[PDB]
Amino acid sequence: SGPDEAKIKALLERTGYTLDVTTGQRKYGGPPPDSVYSGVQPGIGTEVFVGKIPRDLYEDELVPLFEKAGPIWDLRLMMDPLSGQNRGYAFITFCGKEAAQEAVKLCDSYEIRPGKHLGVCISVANN
Repeated sequence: SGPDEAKIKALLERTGYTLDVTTGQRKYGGPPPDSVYSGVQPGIGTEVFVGKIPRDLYEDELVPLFEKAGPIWDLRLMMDPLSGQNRGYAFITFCGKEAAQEAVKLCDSYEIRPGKHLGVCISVANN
């Protein structure tokens, strides 16, 4: 297990996004390169929750899929600091509401690995 360093490296060389690893989290972009998006942090309705991510799957797989909805502002893959695998979920901020809704339409139930379907929804606050 663990992310494939070569695959991650080629991803960042292709897209130019930053990738910052902290305890419990991998943050892709946030902000993206301003060539992708200049502007204030995207607001309400622009973030999706992505669940049921296979625990050994990392950004080299997630980013090309969700880029099909639109340009990514940030991707935060939550990590288990004890196992060094991801926690099974991530938050993805897009640059607009329309792209976030497109991520739900395209990627909710997407079979990213055999037998493993993602759950995707607009991330909203509780009450």
